[PDB]
Amino acid sequence: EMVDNLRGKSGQGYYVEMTVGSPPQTLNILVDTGSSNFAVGAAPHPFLHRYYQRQLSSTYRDLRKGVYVPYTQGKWEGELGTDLVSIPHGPQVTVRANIAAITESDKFFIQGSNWEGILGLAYAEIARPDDSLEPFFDSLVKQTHVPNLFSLQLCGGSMIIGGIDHSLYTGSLWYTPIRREWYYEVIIVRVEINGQDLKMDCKEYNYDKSIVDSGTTNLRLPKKVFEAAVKSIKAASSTEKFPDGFWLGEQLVCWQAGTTPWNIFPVISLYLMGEVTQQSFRITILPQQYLRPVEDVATSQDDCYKFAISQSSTGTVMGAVIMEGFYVVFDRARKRIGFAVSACHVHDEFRTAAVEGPFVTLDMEDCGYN
Ligand SMILES: CCNc1cc(C(=O)N[C@@H](Cc2ccccc2)[C@H](O)CN[C@@H](C)C(=O)NC2CCCCC2)cc(N2CCCC2=O)c1
Repeated sequence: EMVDNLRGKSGQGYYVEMTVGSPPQTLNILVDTGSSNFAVGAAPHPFLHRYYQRQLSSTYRDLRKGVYVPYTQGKWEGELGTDLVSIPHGPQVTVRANIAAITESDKFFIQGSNWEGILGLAYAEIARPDDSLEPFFDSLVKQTHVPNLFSLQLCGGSMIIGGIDHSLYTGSLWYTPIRREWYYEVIIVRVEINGQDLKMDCKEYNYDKSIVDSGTTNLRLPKKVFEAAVKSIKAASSTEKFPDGFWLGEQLVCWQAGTTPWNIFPVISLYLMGEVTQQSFRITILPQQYLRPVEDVATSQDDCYKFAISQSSTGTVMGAVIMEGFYVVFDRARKRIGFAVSACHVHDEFRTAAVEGPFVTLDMEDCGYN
């Protein structure tokens, strides 16, 4: 009953239905493994179809403390409190959780996105104002008998809370360690573009951290890695030449409907640290993932795309574009993240997204930046 409980797209996020308060107020909440605050619109906003009304909830408790949260994209401020929370298409439980009532915001809410709030699924270490503000998932686990694990199949999609749904993936689940419990931090040991190694000291891939982040759209790479990757992707696709603006995400690329030349763009393989010394596995993604479709009836004689790999000065972010088509298990209990090919893997008649291993490195270097 938890299958297909997500709606949305990489560009504007994936969201799950929740209720807050007593009597229950229904809100759509973006699922974000890249933050740790649970927050809902709690005042009128041009892009909000609805919002949390604390005055109507008899179970609302004000903590008399304000909070401010900046993201890569957008920021908000609100008032902290607690209230009862349920998930209609998740486990049938009711938890009292911390909730930030958003009363001011800038470039956070998205026009026509259909969500009114955000569920930060990462660890307390990155919650605001500080790590004493217990995150929702921790409250869920402490107060119910729900196992300390969840999985995401982003396609719509599914969030399976408390376990793994085997009908959502094929083949093997490969696990990479959670290096530190704050973000879901992982380690990338190798990057290939069409099978060709970028030939970088592997610490560069994780400067200064690498995270798995359902709340970010793009694959975001450290500048040095980004430049190397774009150079290689340009070379692989050189049968066609695009404006610099495209590679910077400042411009769409369009082809006549149905003629997108997928085959001129390379596959990208990210090798993740395994659970055993010097072993790794790889996930391979196709251009169908990193060229993000931009829907617009005005342009619809064409199919148009944005380049969904971009630069970062705060480390690698494996965003929704990377997670799409994979079944990703956030196994908090065992401090590891699992990857498998999803029931909604994309692929065409020549190539397929994949998760495969084991691979061995002869290099003993630790790829962690710190
Ligand atoms: C889905 C919307 N698209 C979209 C969203 C973000 C973004 O900032 N998402 C946040 C959630 C969100 C979701 C929807 C709307 C706003 C924010 C995540 O929480 C980001 N996670 C890490 C990187 C972070 O900054 N965490 C903070 C650390 C400090 C304490 C609080 C958590 C970034 C891009 N970007 C920016 C450049 C390339 C890209 O894809 C596109």
